Amino acid sequence: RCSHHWGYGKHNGPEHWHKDFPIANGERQSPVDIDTKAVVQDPALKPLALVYGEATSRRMVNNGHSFNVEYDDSQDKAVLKDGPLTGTYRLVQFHFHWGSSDDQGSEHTVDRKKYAAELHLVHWNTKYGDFGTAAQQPDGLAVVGVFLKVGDANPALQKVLDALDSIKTKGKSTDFPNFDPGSLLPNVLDYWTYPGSLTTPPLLESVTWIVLKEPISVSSQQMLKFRTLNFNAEGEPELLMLANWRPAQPLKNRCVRGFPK
Ligand SMILES: [Zn+2]
Repeated sequence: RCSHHWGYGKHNGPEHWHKDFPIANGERQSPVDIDTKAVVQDPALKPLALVYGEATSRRMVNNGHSFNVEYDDSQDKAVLKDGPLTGTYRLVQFHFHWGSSDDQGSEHTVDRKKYAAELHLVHWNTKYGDFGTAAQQPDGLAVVGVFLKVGDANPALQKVLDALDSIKTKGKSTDFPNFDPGSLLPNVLDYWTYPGSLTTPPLLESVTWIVLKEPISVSSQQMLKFRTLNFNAEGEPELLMLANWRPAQPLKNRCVRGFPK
């Protein structure tokens, strides 16, 4: 399996995380609020390389604090190059973070504005040989973050939202083959990038954040689904996974870059 203690409740909420996970007050935490007014540009930035071509989806798994679509990362099937990055990151999995209401639920916020859910595409630098290892380096992981705003039903975000029923509780897994990750990527790829961390315990500060300025859409009828999901596991006391996002943290002495500007 894989247990789970922390969470998004009154006692286990992101508010207390700092306890078992001290770094939650680290000098590079995520998410953060991108203050467009202060965004900066770095001539050394390039356009996002999203080589999701050969990508091959495996299964979808409810890890008890979200649901995941896992890809085969033993080869460069699909990677992420250039952008603010240097090296090659292998996409290992993607997930989302919704809220208890359409009006909030995103970890990153642009000018304090929040969206329903926020998609997270997780890649790990190959120079470290494996996800685990890479996950402990200042530049081991890189996450491409796409927003989700209430609008029209998403054909793409449905093949996903479908299978959720077959993995409603913690631990369940569905064979979700032949799904294309790019299909959840907008068509415009301007992005914001800063040095952050994972937005969940262990909260390791080894993530490069590429947050795409252009949000993709989702029909409110779809957001209701994300909530159908269960926090507990087949047999525990049914607990709905309504909220599961970390509020924005201090940027500290960091600076969010922008591309093109
Ligand atoms: Zn995440």
